[PDB]
Order: sequence, then C-alpha cells, then structure tokens
Amino acid sequence: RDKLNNLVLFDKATYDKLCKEVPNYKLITPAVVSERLKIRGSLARAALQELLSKGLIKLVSKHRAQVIYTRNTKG
Amino acid sequence: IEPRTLQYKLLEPVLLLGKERFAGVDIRVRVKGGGHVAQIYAIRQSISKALVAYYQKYVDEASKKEIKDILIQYDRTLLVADPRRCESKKFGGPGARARYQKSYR
Amino acid sequence: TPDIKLFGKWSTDDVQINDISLQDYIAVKEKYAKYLPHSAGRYAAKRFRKAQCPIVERLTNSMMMHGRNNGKKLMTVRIVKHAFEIIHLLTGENPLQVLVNAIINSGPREDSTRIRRQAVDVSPLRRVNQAIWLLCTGAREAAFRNIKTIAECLADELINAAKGSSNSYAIKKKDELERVAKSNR
Amino acid sequence: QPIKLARVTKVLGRTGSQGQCTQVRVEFMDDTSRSIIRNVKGPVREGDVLTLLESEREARRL
Amino acid sequence: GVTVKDVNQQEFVRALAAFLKKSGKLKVPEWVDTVKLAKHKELAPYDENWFYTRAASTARHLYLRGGAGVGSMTKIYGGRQRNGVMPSHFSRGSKSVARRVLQALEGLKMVEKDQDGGRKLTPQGQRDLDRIAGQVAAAKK
Amino acid sequence: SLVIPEKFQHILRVLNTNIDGRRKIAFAITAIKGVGRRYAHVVLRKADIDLTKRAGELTEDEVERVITIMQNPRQYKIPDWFLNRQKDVKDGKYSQVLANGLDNKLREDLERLKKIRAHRGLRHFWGLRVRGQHTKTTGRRGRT
RNA sequence: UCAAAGUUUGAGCUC
RNA sequence: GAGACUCUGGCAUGCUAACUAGUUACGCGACCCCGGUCGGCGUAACUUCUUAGAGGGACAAGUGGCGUUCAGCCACCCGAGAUUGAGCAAUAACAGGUCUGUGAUGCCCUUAGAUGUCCGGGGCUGCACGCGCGCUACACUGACUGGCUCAGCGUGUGCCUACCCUACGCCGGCAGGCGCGGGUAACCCGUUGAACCCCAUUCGUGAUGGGGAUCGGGGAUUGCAAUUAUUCCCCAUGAACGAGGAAUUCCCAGUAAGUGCGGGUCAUAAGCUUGCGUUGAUUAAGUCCCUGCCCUUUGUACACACCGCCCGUC
Ligand SMILES: [Mg+2]
Ligand SMILES: [Mg+2]
Ligand SMILES: [Mg+2]
Ligand SMILES: [Mg+2]
Ligand SMILES: [Mg+2]
Ligand SMILES: [Mg+2]
Ligand SMILES: [Mg+2]
Ligand SMILES: [Mg+2]
Ligand SMILES: [Mg+2]
Ligand SMILES: [Mg+2]
Repeated sequence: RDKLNNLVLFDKATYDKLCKEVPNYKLITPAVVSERLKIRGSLARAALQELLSKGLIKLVSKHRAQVIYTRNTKG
Repeated sequence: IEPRTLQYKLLEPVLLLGKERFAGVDIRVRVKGGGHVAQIYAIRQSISKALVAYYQKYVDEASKKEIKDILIQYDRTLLVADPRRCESKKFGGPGARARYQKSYR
Repeated sequence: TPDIKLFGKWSTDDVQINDISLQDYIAVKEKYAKYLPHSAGRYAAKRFRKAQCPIVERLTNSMMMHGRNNGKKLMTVRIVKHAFEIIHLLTGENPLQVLVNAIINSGPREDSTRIRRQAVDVSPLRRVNQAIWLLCTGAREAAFRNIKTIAECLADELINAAKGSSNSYAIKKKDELERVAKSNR
Repeated sequence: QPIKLARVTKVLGRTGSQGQCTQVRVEFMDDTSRSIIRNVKGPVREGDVLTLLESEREARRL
Repeated sequence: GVTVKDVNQQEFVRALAAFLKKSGKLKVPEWVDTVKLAKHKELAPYDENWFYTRAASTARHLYLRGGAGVGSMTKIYGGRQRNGVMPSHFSRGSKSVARRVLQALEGLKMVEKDQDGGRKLTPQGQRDLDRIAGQVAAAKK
Repeated sequence: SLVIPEKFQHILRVLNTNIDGRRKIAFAITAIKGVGRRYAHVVLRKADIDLTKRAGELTEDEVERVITIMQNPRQYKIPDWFLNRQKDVKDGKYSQVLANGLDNKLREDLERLKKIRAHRGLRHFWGLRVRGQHTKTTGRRGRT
C-alpha cells in the first residue's frame, strides 16, 4: 500500500540545504534524515558520518543495529 | 566489562552502599553454572555478600548490620533468593506445557 | 556517586506528579526508580508484587511483542533507554512527567462488562496496565517498516500521547469506547 | 460535571460473569463526608482510588 | 600493563590487522580473495584483509586457551547454520581457511607447536599481544 | 560521492541484461545473467573494488571488467569449482556460458533428454516432483 | 422484567 | 484413592573419607611498572572446595482478628528453606485403536497341478483436488559481515556385527586425504572449547540480503540397489506472504514466549520423535458468565440413555 521511493544522492542545492538545516535538528539519525528528505538510511548513515568527518555533529550512541547522532550540545 | 549492556545492573548495589565500604577491598569474582545473565545477576549478589561477610567476620558486626540494613531498606531481592529456574519441555506435546495437540477434523 | 546521588544527570527532588488522581498508586518516586527497567524479576508473582514492579519495567514488558522479540529484554530496554533520553531531548520535560501524562490520558477510567454490557470505572492496576499496553501497540504500529528507529519513534510516541493528539491507536480505542458507552449506558 | 476521586472503604461484593466486578462503597478524599456505591471491573481492593467523570451512575448489585 | 581482556575487541581486530600488515610478513595465502568464510556463510568477510583478522582471533584464542587445533578453533568458532525452513544446527568453520590461518601464524612466529601437541603462544607472540594491547589501550584511553 | 556522479546510469546493460543502480555493488551486478551473488562476489575479489560503494557509483567500465572476467573466467583467473558452467557441453573448454548461450544450452538439455527418451526428460515434460514430494499434494496454482 | 438452539450407517447394544 | 511412600533439590566448613579430586602455606623463572601472570617447576599434611556412604535437618516456629478461642483461614511478621520437583496414580467407560512387533493369538479356511515358501522388482513417495500435525515468512526492537562468551543434556573401538572417542603437524569451499599419540575412560575424548550476550561496520523500510518452497546443469559422499530427487556439496530462477477476517492452538513464575544444544534411532545423521541448556514477561488471588467440570435439589413418556424419544399430511 505505502512505499518509500528514496533518493540515493544529494544534489548541490540539497547540499546547501543540508549544510544549513540538518545540524539544527536535535535528533540526527540516518533514519531521521531519510524520512524527512526521502533518502536511504545507509547513505544517510554515511552522510551523518560525513558531518562527523567535516566536523559538524557530535555522537550520542552509535551501535551496529541503531545509531544516534546530534548537533553538538546546544548550550 | 562485557556484557556492557548489563553494567548498571552491576552497580546498583555498589551505588546503594557507596564506595566507602568497598574502598578497603579488592575482590575478584569467580563464576560458574547457569547462563551469562543468570551468572551476572549472581555475581551482583555475591560481591555484596562477600563484603558483608568481610565486616561481619574479620571486624566488628555493627558494620555488617549497617550495610545489611541499608540493603534491606533499599531492595529485598538482594536477600530473598531467586529460586527461579528454567522449566523443561515435557513429552506428550510440541511445547513445554501443552499435552499433545488435540486435532479435530 | 556514593554518598549524594545525581542519578546520572537527574535530580531526585523537583519532579512534580501533576494529576492528583494517580498520585499514591503510581508508586514512582524516591525509591522505586532504578537504573534500568530490567531487573531480576519475580514482579508478577503475587498480586501486588506486580504493583511494586517499577513502571519503567512495565513499559519494557509491554514493548516486547510480535514473536521475534519475546524475551529480548536488554534490547527492548535499550529501546526504552534511548527513547526516554530522546523524549527529554525534544520536548524538554522530565520523561516520567510526559509519561504520567500518558498514564493519565491513555488509562481508561472505565470499561464495560456483563452485569448488553454496562460500563464501570476500573481499578488502578488494570487501568495503568491498560495505558502502558495501549501506547506500546501505538509506538510499534507507527515505527513498523520505516527507517526511523523504534527507540526514536517510541520517544515521539510518548510525546504525542502526553499531548493527546487523537492520532494514537490508544486514543482511537478510548474515543470509540467512550462515545459508544454514552449511546448505550 | 467535574471530576471526582473516591477511595474504596469497603468491598461489597463481586458481580459479573466471573464475579469480576466489585460493587464498592467509596469515600471521597475531597469531601471526606460523601460516599457512594458502584461496581468496578478489573482487580479491585478495599482502598484504592477511582477518577469518576460522574459519581451519579450506580451498578445493580446481585 | 594491558591485555586482550582489558581491550574492547572491535577496534582490537582493526589495530591488529594494521599491526600485522605493518609487519608485512605473514605470507598471506593466494586464495584469500576467492575464499568464502564457511560453506554455510553467504558472503566473504567484511574486512578486506580478513585473513589477518582471523589470524588475530585464532592466535588470541590460543592465548586464551592454548593447544587449540583446527577442529578446536572451529568448535569455539561454530554457530548457526540458519537452515531457513529446516531446523538450525551447529556449524564448524571452513577448514581450508581455518587451517591456513593457523599455518600462517605458525609461519610468522606468533604460534608454536608445543611438545606433547597443541599450540602455545611464543615469546614473540606474547610480546606482540601486550604491545598491541598497550597501543589499543592508548586508543580507548 | 555525494554530488551526483557523471553519466549516472539509472540502468546499465550487460549481456543484453539491464542492471539496477539501487542495489549495492556486489548484489547489483548479479542482475547480470550467468553470474550470481557469490560468483559476482568472486569477480569483485579478483577486481580492485571497495565493495562498500554503491552500484550507482561504479562506472560502465567496471561492469564491463567484471563481465569480461566472468565470460572468460579461465582467461581472468576464476576457479573451475566456482563456475556456473562446470564441464561445458560443446567443447569442454572453460569459458562462461551466458543468457542466450544459456537458453540455447537449455534447448540442448531438452534435446538430450528427449532424444534418449530418459525418464527424467519425461519428468521435465510431465512436470512431476522429482525431489521426493507427494505430487498428490502439490502444484495447484498451475493445475487449475 | 424472556425474538432462536433442527438432524445424525442399513453394515450387528444385550443375560 | 488423595496423602503417605521412593528418588531428586536444599541445611549440614558436622561423622566416615580420596595421586583417576584437589588444597592451603611459600619460593623460584620470562617479561611489565617488590610484586602481578603462567594448564612452567619444587616443599607436606588435610579434606575448606570436590566426590558419596551413613546419620542428622523445619515444624504453622511468632503474632493479630475470626472460630466451642476447637480445626484452622486471611493477612502480616518471623526466617537460607513456611508448597523443590517428579514417578506412581481410584472405581468405571469409548464397543475410537492395536491379529501392522514376533513361533503374541482364538476361531474359520488353505498346503504340491499350492493361496506356502525362495530370488528380483514394485506400491507405501503413483496425482486435476482437500484437511490436520508441522516448517518458513511479511523485516531495522532487525538482517547482512567480522570479533568477543558462561552451559546443560551427552558419547567413545560392540559375542554374532561390518561402523569408536579422539589429542598433536600437513591437503579440498564442501564431501573428504598423509604423519605419530592418549583413552575401553574422573587418566584420553573434555576446562563437556553452545548460542545468546557484548563491540564497530554494512544494510535501509524494498515482495528487501525479508521468505527459501520448486528445479536445470554439475561435484562428493551414504548404500547391493533410490526413477518416488540417498545424502552433502557448487552456481542460478526465486510463489504467495507489507503482522492475520469468522474461526482456533498455547500460558500465572523462571511460567508463557525468543534462541540455539544433545540423545534414541544412528551407513549419509534429526526432516521422526524425545530431551538439553540460554534470555525472560503480562495478567488473576477473583469467579464459575463462556467452556468444561464437581455436588445438592428438581422434573422426565429417555435407559442400546438428547448423537434421545416421538407426531401428522402426502
Ligand atoms: Mg561461539
Ligand atoms: Mg422459538
Ligand atoms: Mg444413517
Ligand atoms: Mg500420595
Ligand atoms: Mg502374531
Ligand atoms: Mg530376490
Ligand atoms: Mg526500523
Ligand atoms: Mg533468499
Ligand atoms: Mg536465487
Ligand atoms: Mg409429574
């Protein structure tokens, strides 16, 4: 009945949209970004691992089944 | 300390009594029988017993009562034993309690 | 943290139970809290041993369903652990206050029975048990076949339940039962 | 029609298919004076609190 | 200082694979590319230099308990042959890959055939265990 | 990687066979006829590939490299026991047999069994359970 | 303070 | 009959005791920063641990109401135990089943121009169709890929009887191939080298790596012989199934449910069947509404008993 047709790669404009907005969510999971922007959870994990590489997000708990990252502590 | 998912279960009594009682000791715990969680919930109770036995045995008993009472006032499972053990499957059925499946039709 | 406790990063005092109705019988305070829901067990042995069971454990108890997850308490505990942290993160309230709002709204104050059935307001053990089971079935249904994790969906579910949005299956059951009861009570 | 809390003072009796619904006398903790009867489904004990959206209804005892 | 029990094992295998590559004197088999980790396994190991990862694990089991032959390492290293529709059973590892991991570590002086049989960990092996233990300990510290 | 690659192929072609970009490279290449998940995986071990990449990332030249190794496995160093044509019918030279080669080899399996008039050829035509099943109890969607 | 609830091989029961 | 009994669990640092069990006192050795580690070595007694014989051990022992202040209940306290758990299991059925275990077997029939018997082969697996016991699912609380970790059931070379457990070094993905050993077994298998658990990746909500039915071609082994695939192995096609409608199986405590591990049989070795561990809830302390059950009363024209008897037209 319902299906998820998610995009494999970000466009450049979407890259600007990520650089702007994604660090503003308090929950940053690859699944969170996947549901909002209709993108795959695995590349989502790689994207959040990328905000880690560029140095944009702090990890709360990553684990083989389920990972969780966030924008670093707000205060 | 693997499993690391069951560590706070291990510190609950340690947090309950505090570091001052356990500070004088260093304790290795040998474990056997049961399974991994059963053994974990075992060594939980074990070291708390060994320390109560340490103050009750080699020094004055007021330390044993104060430790033991703080334990009683927090939680009774620490003293009342879990007698619970895994029940065996029985012949006459596909599962544990069922006796064989009566099958109409 | 042996002498004075900061439970991880949580205050003992200053957590107000808002609803006067369930205040004694939600025996949730100063002692019943523990570091995990998970505990040796024996909590369903005697009648009120269930009562003395911690309410976080009762959330764990309800969460594990649909076969493959029966008797995987640490995993469904970890679910409750990361979801509660998340509830605290997103709404900004003490997770048990949001949850008490869940107990308050989702607990059905009455039910119907054969005395043609008539409605009667229920006892606290079943009424809390019922609230926990209901919002668990809601979180599962919402999170099933979605990338979003069960624990994060479970945090979102306790938030929307305390809010009372009428989007929870638990509220759908409550509203159906109440209005049918008014027609035939 | 406000909300009313009531304490179970006395289990009267169980009605119901299973003798499952206690008709119970309750004391209101707001107005210590008032008291009412009504049956209840689910596990009941002498002394426990209901949040009745109405105190006026009453179950037929058998 | 530190030991395998002191270490978190996941980053242990990654540090040791790098450590054994740095040594670059295991004599890795020719078929490491072709082989699959068990007839009951579906894909090849996730680590690209996986033969090094199991050389680590097998050696470290011989530390944990010496005298661990091939069949011994496969029993400890056994598991669910998830049979789908049929019921599950215990399944040994693959011989060729296990026997060659043990023969690889016998080659480069990590493991040693003790008198009266079985392997004991050699002076070089216990050295390498506590050095990489200190390295990984420094990483987690 | 995150920017969209150049010449992104929503479908690749191989052996007149279409390949899905959504699947991960090892399992996506298996879309090709005459190569499966492990055999494809073997060609990928023989090749220089970081298999954590996705199948939309890799180029048409990579699928052609995997394919030439697959077609001439003897020429590109694939084992005899790994092949999906063990002991080939026409010449008995190890090379890989493909989709159209596969359908023709199919015609040949039918030609062999029917001409000799073997029972198992008869079992292909009749459509019965060879594996020790009761046909008393199976094959309903087809048989009405 | 009462809407309803039908049948059962011919192929062998028994001091 | 229940109970009782027999066995098991548990209290016995007490009796009797052990190089096929270990023990506590030390020291050495390599290294790490004196010591720590080691199934590397040495110093004796003893039985705390271990093994198992004899004995011994907890009983409503304490209290409240209630009760002839009786039996005792309920609740609470008191405690390592205030039901450990089985085996056996009353009278009487069903005209459900067993001549398909046997020279178990009654009666009737048969036996050389045989309805016997022997040799080989077959059906039981024969398939448009249907059901019951079962197996697998619909995924991310999860799967894919590595690493890590405590067990309990177990066995082992046989009268005839072809196959033992297996340590130690080499060969194939797998079936399986070459050196010496221990063990007929607390000595060798064997520290019973289980999974789960625990960590990082990878997957990404997809009829998906979910699901693995069906089968082409080929390689092995099990067997005198498998076409109704012997089994195992190698590569591939890949049905429905997106969490269960009226229905119905299963459950109150370590239970229900997840998850593997072993045995009988046993050539391949658990698809039968029967166990073994491992993780671990909800709910009720209530009632007999449903479903059954048990007693009392009651009516009955049934008594091969409501699956009953029994009435009229045609
Ligand atoms: Mg293992
Ligand atoms: Mg009528
Ligand atoms: Mg008839
Ligand atoms: Mg008895
Ligand atoms: Mg006979
Ligand atoms: Mg013959
Ligand atoms: Mg999910
Ligand atoms: Mg599949
Ligand atoms: Mg396939
Ligand atoms: Mg009369």
